[PDB]
Amino acid sequence: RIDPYTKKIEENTTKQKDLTEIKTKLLSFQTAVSSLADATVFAKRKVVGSI
Repeated sequence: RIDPYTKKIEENTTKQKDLTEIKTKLLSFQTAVSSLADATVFAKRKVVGSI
């Protein structure tokens, strides 16, 4: 009577674990992209010449 309930519970839990993992990965990637999307960050200047 109650085995299918357990099985579906385990299925959903596994699905949720996997979704959480891929969510963390997607968030890290979005962090990277949002950090390095503004090209204006490359305002650095370097001093060279005949020194």
